[PDB]
Amino acid sequence: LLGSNTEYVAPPMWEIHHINSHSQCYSSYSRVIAGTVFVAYHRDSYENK
Amino acid sequence: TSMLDEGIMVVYKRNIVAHTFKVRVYQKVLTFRRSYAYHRTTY
Ligand SMILES: *[C@@H]1O[C@H](CO)[C@@H](O)[C@H](O)[C@H]1NC(C)=O
Repeated sequence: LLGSNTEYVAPPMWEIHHINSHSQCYSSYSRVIAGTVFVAYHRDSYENK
Repeated sequence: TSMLDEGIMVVYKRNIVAHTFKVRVYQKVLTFRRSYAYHRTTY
């Protein structure tokens, strides 16, 4: 067993609009920092369901 | 059978307003983000 970072993040506004008009979120966070965009997925290698 | 000092008065409270003073706090903030790299999608 090793570490466990956990960070709390605001969704993007397009997603806010999705959330509260469909009762569902996308299984991916994406934020750009410096140059490139970074991205996380729910279970590994998942799609954007 | 038939049959009172006067003066000037100043009243004082106990005073409760706690004493303020500013304090300088020196500290450093190290932050470690970590990422993966495949094709053009950085994880
Ligand atoms: C997931 O889908 C939304 C809309 O379908 C899109 O805006 C978002 O960029 C996608 N995220 C990915 C592909 O990582």
